[PDB]
Amino acid sequence: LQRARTILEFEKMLPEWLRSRFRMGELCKVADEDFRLCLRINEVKWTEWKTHVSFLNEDPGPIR
Amino acid sequence: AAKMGKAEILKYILSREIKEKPLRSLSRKFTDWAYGPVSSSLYDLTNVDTTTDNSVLEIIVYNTNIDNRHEMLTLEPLHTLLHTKWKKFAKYMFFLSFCFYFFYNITLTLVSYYR
Amino acid sequence: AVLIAAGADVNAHAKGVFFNPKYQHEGFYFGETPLALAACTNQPEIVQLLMENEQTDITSQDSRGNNILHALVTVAEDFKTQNDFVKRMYDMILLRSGNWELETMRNNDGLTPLQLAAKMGKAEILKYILSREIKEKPLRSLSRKFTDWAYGPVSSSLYDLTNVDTTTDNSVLEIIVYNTNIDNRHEMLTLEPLHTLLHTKWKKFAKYMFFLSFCFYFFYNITLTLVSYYRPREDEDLPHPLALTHKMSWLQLLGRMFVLIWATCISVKEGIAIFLLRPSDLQSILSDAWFHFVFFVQAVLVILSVFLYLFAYKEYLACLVLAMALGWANMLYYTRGFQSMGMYSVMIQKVILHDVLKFLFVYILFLLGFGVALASLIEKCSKDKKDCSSYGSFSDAVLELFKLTIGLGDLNIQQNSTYPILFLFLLITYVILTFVLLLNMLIALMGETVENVSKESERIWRLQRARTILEFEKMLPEWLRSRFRMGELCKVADEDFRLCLRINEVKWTEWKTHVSFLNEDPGPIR
Amino acid sequence: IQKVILHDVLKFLFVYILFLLGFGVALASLIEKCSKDKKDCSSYGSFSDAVLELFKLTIGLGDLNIQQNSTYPILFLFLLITYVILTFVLLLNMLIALMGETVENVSKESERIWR
Ligand SMILES: CCCCCCCC/C=C/CCCCCCCC(=O)O[C@@H](COC(=O)CCCCCCCCCCCCCCC)COP(=O)([O-])OCC[N+](C)(C)C
Ligand SMILES: CCCCCCCC/C=C/CCCCCCCC(=O)O[C@@H](COC(=O)CCCCCCCCCCCCCCC)COP(=O)([O-])OCC[N+](C)(C)C
Ligand SMILES: CCCCCCCC/C=C/CCCCCCCC(=O)O[C@@H](COC(=O)CCCCCCCCCCCCCCC)COP(=O)([O-])OCC[N+](C)(C)C
Ligand SMILES: CCCCCCCC/C=C/CCCCCCCC(=O)O[C@@H](COC(=O)CCCCCCCCCCCCCCC)COP(=O)([O-])OCC[N+](C)(C)C
Ligand SMILES: CCCCCCCC/C=C/CCCCCCCC(=O)O[C@@H](COC(=O)CCCCCCCCCCCCCCC)COP(=O)([O-])OCC[N+](C)(C)C
Ligand SMILES: CCCCCCCC/C=C\CCCCCCCC(=O)O[C@@H](COC(=O)CCCCCCCCCCCCCCC)COP(=O)([O-])OCC[N+](C)(C)C
Ligand SMILES: CCCCCCCC/C=C\CCCCCCCC(=O)O[C@@H](COC(=O)CCCCCCCCCCCCCCC)COP(=O)([O-])OCC[N+](C)(C)C
Ligand SMILES: CCCCCCCC/C=C\CCCCCCCC(=O)O[C@@H](COC(=O)CCCCCCCCCCCCCCC)COP(=O)([O-])OCC[N+](C)(C)C
Ligand SMILES: CCCCCCCC/C=C\CCCCCCCC(=O)O[C@@H](COC(=O)CCCCCCCCCCCCCCC)COP(=O)([O-])OCC[N+](C)(C)C
Ligand SMILES: CCCCCCCC/C=C\CCCCCCCC(=O)O[C@@H](COC(=O)CCCCCCCCCCCCCCC)COP(=O)([O-])OCC[N+](C)(C)C
Ligand SMILES: CCCCCCCC/C=C\CCCCCCCC(=O)O[C@@H](COC(=O)CCCCCCCCCCCCCCC)COP(=O)([O-])OCC[N+](C)(C)C
Ligand SMILES: CCCCCCCC/C=C\CCCCCCCC(=O)O[C@@H](COC(=O)CCCCCCCCCCCCCCC)COP(=O)([O-])OCC[N+](C)(C)C
Repeated sequence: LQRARTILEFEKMLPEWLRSRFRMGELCKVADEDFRLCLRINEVKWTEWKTHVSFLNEDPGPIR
Repeated sequence: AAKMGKAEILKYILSREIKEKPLRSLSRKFTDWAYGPVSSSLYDLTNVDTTTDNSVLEIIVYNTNIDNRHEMLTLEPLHTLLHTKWKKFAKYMFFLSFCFYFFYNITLTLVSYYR
Repeated sequence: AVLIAAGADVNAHAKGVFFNPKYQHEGFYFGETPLALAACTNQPEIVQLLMENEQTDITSQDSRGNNILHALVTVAEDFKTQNDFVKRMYDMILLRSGNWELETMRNNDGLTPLQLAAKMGKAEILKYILSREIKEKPLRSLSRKFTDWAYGPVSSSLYDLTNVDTTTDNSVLEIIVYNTNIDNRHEMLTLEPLHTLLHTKWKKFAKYMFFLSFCFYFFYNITLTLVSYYRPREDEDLPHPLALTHKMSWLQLLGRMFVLIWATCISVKEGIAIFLLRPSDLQSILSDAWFHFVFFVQAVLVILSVFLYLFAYKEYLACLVLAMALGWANMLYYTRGFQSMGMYSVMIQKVILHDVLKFLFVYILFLLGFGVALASLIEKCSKDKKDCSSYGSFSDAVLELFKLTIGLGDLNIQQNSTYPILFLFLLITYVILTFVLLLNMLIALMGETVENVSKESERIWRLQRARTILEFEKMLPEWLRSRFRMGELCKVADEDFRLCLRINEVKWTEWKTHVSFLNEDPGPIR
Repeated sequence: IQKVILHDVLKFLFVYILFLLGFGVALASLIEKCSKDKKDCSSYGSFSDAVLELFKLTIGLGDLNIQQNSTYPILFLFLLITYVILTFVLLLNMLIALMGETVENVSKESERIWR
């Protein structure tokens, strides 16, 4: 909690053309005509098995 | 929910996923790809990142009325978001603040001892 | 079942980048075959449906050289994050094959599935393999545990020592001890064919070679102390005893030539062991090879004290005194021979890393911070013409604050200060920050470190003694090594001899009728 | 009292005598002959005097004088500060922490041993 205050103080200090360069996430087409600028987190789960419905990409690799 | 400090409702909203097909636009968590145990996912950063004003990350950090403000930064779209800010631009601005202030106390000690 | 009966290939490999990644968060490595996918994803019905088909090649090897049994060892995890099915899939496939062909293949690194489980550090699979027992009569040759005789509660058993003892190269006992990448290397030496095997090596030849190393090194520090304390204290009496400076037929000349012979035999021997073991981790040298550097430094300073004496530089006392002080602090290595004094040296090594180094960083900040602010306040000492104050310089005000912490000397506040009240305010604030706060918080923080590592200090000690035993075993020649061999040949099955080890035990809670033994007569033979 | 002497005091007194006699020779072997001042130039002249001056520094009696008759005045300070860290900071504070374990175990049994 003490280090999180120090990070947000330095982010209000730097100018605008630095702030656009240091931006997180990328635009992802989520649904029909919707773009929401999401963040990506990977994980591994072993205990619960199921058949996979409701995904976005069929090809599971990293694109390019 | 961030201003009053409600932990269990804020955990539900920030990672909400609807599997049922006609109502999938209401989610904030989306499975990008999955193959066996390994899977990937996307977390929506629309009104939680600090790009706008009165963001959810800003309300939790600068809040003095609540007491569990340190248990609310372990939530999964907020823990990774503070780690990425430190790795790109905040661990270098913090090191430059240490060198300008350590050089400041040397040049104040030496001009007061070799007076 | 529809696709296999229609004529699909059941041997196709997936050789892609996604199916064989470079980082573990980008893909999923499973063994590249459709037999290995159905077993690594907990599907017992499709595995049984694939092995009955006569086209399924069950001994295939993928691009890494792995087979079906190497792939199950790679994707195994603990009990907490994965239930048990890797251990149950390892048993189903082996009992269906029915021979030793899968257990003895070698991949491109040159490792069997038994050796690979020790290299990567998989605890639950290695416990299953080293004590595996099949009661069913036609498949009893696949076991590594055999019941020799049993009568009531008392029974005996044999553990196979084929590829786990150190008779061959890259043994399972050698991989566990010399492994630095894993972290649970001290929980893997409590397994039942490995715990008894390290106890037998200590009882026959390792507790006597360890005692002879203590007597040759304790006699070495006596004959270095006495030749450096009873030195001739005259520059006109120039010849030192070492290096044989003057041939005078001096009585007790064997004492100061024993130093030169034994100091080079350490610096050559310890130079090799640093050359072979090449680490990059800072954590590795403070946990495995600390006592190889400090025996090498102590032997260099004795040799370097000889060349600077024959060149007559009057610097040799600064290298002999650093050899006596370092030499008697190295005697704390020989405490691992005892359980009581061995666990006590583990707790010293944890307190210095976790509690002392944090204390010594904050204390030097306060001692040098208040040392300038008291030395910059004292006026020039010429009005009393001699010795008006003890805080005249920075190098004197630091010394007077070091003596106030340990409690020596006297406290005089009538200095030559121009501000006598401000001098008391900075001196009392130093006493509160160090005598009250820091030196009492150090005792409270050591109460946490002791309370955590006391549940682990025994198993860290047995890992340290297991390294010492395997170093003495590589040193003795071949005709000693055949005499000190463990176990005996036991006819296990039809034309099979495996050189097993015997362990007795008593079990009361589970009763059964005894089938599948080796000897009918339960006594010790002869 | 009978449990602390067996488990904690005898282990402390074995490591402490190793350091007190180990650094006692290395400080007594560094002091030059005391004839140039003709009387009482140093207190570390012999092995039996350098041991006594290190015993008095642990319990906290007397005074600390570093202007001895040493030929190497910086090496004399390096071996004297290293003795203070190993005994005053490390060993005498680890003894109090290890007695906290022995008391916490035998206090559940000290009544039945008494009867
Ligand atoms: C004795 C005097 C000479 C010492 C050698 C030379 C000194 C340099 C030191 C070198 C060794 C440093 C530690 C070695 C191993 C690293 C990890 C570790 O265990 O450290 C631990 C604490 O350690 C600290 O917090 C040290 C911080 C202060 C360092 C400077 C003070 C030294 C005293 C000299 C005065 C000022 C010196 C001025 C320079 C600034 C990390 O905490 P942990 O989480 O509990 O450990 C878990 C292990 N893990 C992190 C790997 C997971
Ligand atoms: C386990 C421990 C291992 C490591 C311990 C190793 C060191 C431990 C021990 C250290 C003892 C050091 C004191 C003696 C040094 C010799 C004198 C000297 O060089 O001072 C000179 C410069 O000094 C100045 O003129 C002013 C000082 C400015 C810098 C100090 C600021 C403190 C910041 C600190 C915060 C950063 C550190 C944070 C923590 C890292 C002046 O000398 P003098 O006063 O003119 O003396 C003349 C003597 N005479 C009068 C008789 C002729
Ligand atoms: C006070 C001064 C005079 C003392 C008498 C003469 C001295 C000789 C000593 C004799 C008595 C020894 C112990 C008596 C009972 C044995 C078991 C025991 O409890 O010891 C315990 C610790 O004990 C140690 O670790 C001692 C190790 C250092 C001994 C030398 C230092 C003595 C100080 C003199 C300076 C150097 C002397 C130079 C000689 C080298 C064993 O640890 P434990 O597991 O917690 O105990 C469980 C009991 N059990 C093991 C049976 C299961
Ligand atoms: C609870 C405790 C019970 C047990 C405690 C019992 C003992 C505790 C107390 C002990 C006090 C001992 C000091 C006084 C002894 C008398 C002097 C003497 O004999 O020294 C002689 C030999 O000494 C030498 O010449 C060099 C020493 C070599 C051996 C020491 C190496 C240290 C290794 C140690 C590591 C191994 C041990 C590890 C741990 C066991 C020389 O004497 P001197 O210097 O010429 O003196 C002249 C005096 N005069 C100048 C005034 C005339
Ligand atoms: C509770 C306390 C604990 C903390 C203590 C911390 C230490 C604090 C120390 C406080 C007192 C030291 C300063 C006093 C000044 C003396 C005067 C002097 O000669 O200055 C000298 C200082 O030279 C040095 O720097 C000292 C050398 C040792 C440095 C620290 C030891 C390293 C420990 C690592 C071992 C780790 C062991 C591993 C264990 C894990 C320089 O000489 P000068 O500049 O020319 O001065 C002129 C004087 N004259 C005219 C007479 C020549
Ligand atoms: C890749 C990303 C890195 C780029 C990002 C940097 C771009 C930024 C551009 C502009 C930012 C605005 C600058 C404000 C200036 C005010 C000064 C001041 O008061 O102290 C400030 C200095 O701490 C800093 O702000 C350091 C950041 C860089 C300073 C300016 C660049 C000079 C570089 C020169 C090159 C030198 C050599 C270079 C060697 C190669 C902050 O003080 P504080 O400590 O925060 O306050 C006290 C703490 N408290 C909050 C608890 C009270
Ligand atoms: C029943 C079973 C017993 C038989 C087995 C013995 C046969 C063995 C035959 C040959 C082994 C090879 C000898 C190597 C010599 C090198 C010397 C050296 O450097 O130090 C070595 C001495 O430690 C030993 O190796 C002791 C073993 C016996 C030494 C030789 C026999 C002399 C006996 C004379 C009779 C005397 C009087 C006899 C009284 C009756 C090892 O040094 P270290 O301490 O290991 O290294 C430092 C620790 N470190 C690893 C952390 C860095
Ligand atoms: C190269 C310089 C070394 C000298 C120290 C310099 C101080 C600064 C440097 C490094 C900082 C010291 C931190 C120690 C980190 C390891 C802890 C440890 O070893 O614990 C040990 C306790 O024995 C001791 O180490 C306590 C005694 C302190 C060192 C002796 C000082 C000698 C006098 C100084 C004058 C001579 C000057 C010499 C030339 C400068 C036992 O722990 P362990 O459980 O056995 O762990 C080892 C694991 N292993 C067995 C598998 C290997
Ligand atoms: C002593 C202190 C005095 C002061 C010192 C000052 C410095 C002090 C520094 C550190 C203090 C620590 C002291 C160092 C002790 C090291 C020795 C050791 O490890 O003992 C061990 C063995 O050792 C024996 O007891 C062997 C038997 C002795 C007779 C050997 C005859 C010669 C070999 C014949 C040559 C053949 C032919 C030769 C030609 C080739 C103890 O073993 P154990 O615990 O009883 O075993 C129980 C096993 N258990 C643990 C599983 C339950
Ligand atoms: C009054 C006793 C004083 C010491 C006797 C000294 C002379 C004796 C001469 C011959 C007797 C040989 C048989 C003794 C075997 C055990 C000794 C013992 O009980 O010490 C105990 C404490 O001691 C230590 O751990 C500190 C090390 C120094 C003292 C031990 C020396 C014995 C080594 C023998 C050869 C070196 C000969 C050196 C020549 C000078 C040992 O602890 P432990 O109980 O074994 O812990 C493991 C056992 N456990 C699993 C059951 C827990
Ligand atoms: C957030 C907004 C902030 C805005 C304002 C920021 C600016 C800051 C403003 C003012 C700064 C403070 C005063 C500095 C200037 C005067 C210094 C001075 O004269 O020394 C005085 C002492 O000095 C002290 O009393 C110690 C200073 C610390 C303050 C004590 C509070 C701690 C409470 C702890 C409770 C204990 C309290 C009592 C402790 C003593 C007196 O010294 P003297 O020697 O007698 O005078 C010389 C005359 N003679 C030579 C003839 C004798
Ligand atoms: C793995 C591969 C290894 C290979 C290499 C192995 C070989 C080893 C190589 C070299 C060994 C070290 C040097 C010995 C030879 C010179 C001795 C000497 O001159 O004394 C020097 C001090 O001596 C020291 O500084 C203390 C020695 C310990 C090293 C400090 C590191 C601890 C870090 C703790 C941080 C604090 C560091 C600062 C602590 C002071 C200076 O003494 P002097 O009195 O000023 O000189 C006389 C002049 N006068 C009389 C006019 C004054």
